[PDB]
Amino acid sequence: SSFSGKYQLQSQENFEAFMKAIGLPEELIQKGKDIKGVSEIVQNGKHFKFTITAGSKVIQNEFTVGEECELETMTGEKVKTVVQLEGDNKLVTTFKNIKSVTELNGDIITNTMTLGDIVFKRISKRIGT
Ligand SMILES: CCCCCCCCCCCCCCCC(=O)O
Ligand SMILES: CCCCCCCCCCCCCCCC(=O)O
Repeated sequence: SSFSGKYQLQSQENFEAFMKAIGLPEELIQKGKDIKGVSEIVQNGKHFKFTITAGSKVIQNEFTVGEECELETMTGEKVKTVVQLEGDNKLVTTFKNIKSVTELNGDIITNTMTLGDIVFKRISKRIGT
């Protein structure tokens, strides 16, 4: 249950450039750019459930570490891939050429998505339970 909990985005780098690159409609870009979104994670051993909420836009996902999963991405595209643990605090995966590192240190979750030379970084803090 190491990863479990509720977090809000504090700050992000390269939101707009990244979203344009992956094909997010310009409308949801302009609205979603200042939203401090909420991610809820439930871990049970290798099995994870996670929800990303950005006012009205709810994305529900699930994966088991080491197994095939189908991840619903920000556009609505679902891609088959695998999520692995790196070290004690990292969830690592690749989907549609985007490299994704999810790093937890105490109460701060750091997510970095890299597509070619574009690095999309989000910092989020724990907000209760
Ligand atoms: C009212 C609709 C909400 C606005 C549109 C949502 C646009 C996306 C906002 C950023 C969400 C974060 C996506 C990356 C999070 C992650 O997968 O780690
Ligand atoms: C947008 C496509 C899904 C992103 C791939 C993430 C899969 C493993 C990580 C699960 C927990 C995500 C927590 C990140 C915190 C945040 O929202 O910034």
